[PDB]
Amino acid sequence: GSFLPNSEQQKSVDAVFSS
Amino acid sequence: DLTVSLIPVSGLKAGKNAPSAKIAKLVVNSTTLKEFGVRGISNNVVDSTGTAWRVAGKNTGKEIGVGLSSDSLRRSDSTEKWNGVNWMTFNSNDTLDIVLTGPAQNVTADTYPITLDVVGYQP
Repeated sequence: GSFLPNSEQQKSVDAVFSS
Repeated sequence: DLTVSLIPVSGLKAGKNAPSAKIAKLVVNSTTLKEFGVRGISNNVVDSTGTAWRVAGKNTGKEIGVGLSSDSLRRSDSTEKWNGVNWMTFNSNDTLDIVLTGPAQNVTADTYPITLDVVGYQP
C-alpha cells in the first residue's frame, strides 16, 4: 500500500459549548 | 483526491457531558481513493496514532480531551506507516465521529478549535 502525499489536507472547525 | 467535510455538532452544552459525547462529524468522499488516514493536530497529541489529543478553548484556555470515538476506531481498516509514522486508515465514502474522550468531562462554555489532517491511502 501507499500514501498519496498530494492528497493530504488539514481541516478545522469550532465546537461551541454554550451555557 | 479527497473531498473532506468536518461538521461541528449542534446543541453542545457546558457542564458535565455524557461519556463519548459527539462534538464533530468527519466526512470523507472520493471517486478515486479507497481509503484515507487521519490524525488530530494540536499542541498536545496524547497517543501514538494521533487519534486522541487535547484542545484549548479560545476564550478561557481550558483544555478538553478529544479524539475518534471507540466505535470509529473499531471501524479502522488498518494502521499503516508513512515513513515510520502511524496513521490509522478507514474506508473513504464514509463518516467518523470526533468525541469527548474518556470518562465524563466537565466542559467550560467556550469555543474549541478541532483540527485534523487527512491523507489518501491506496491499500
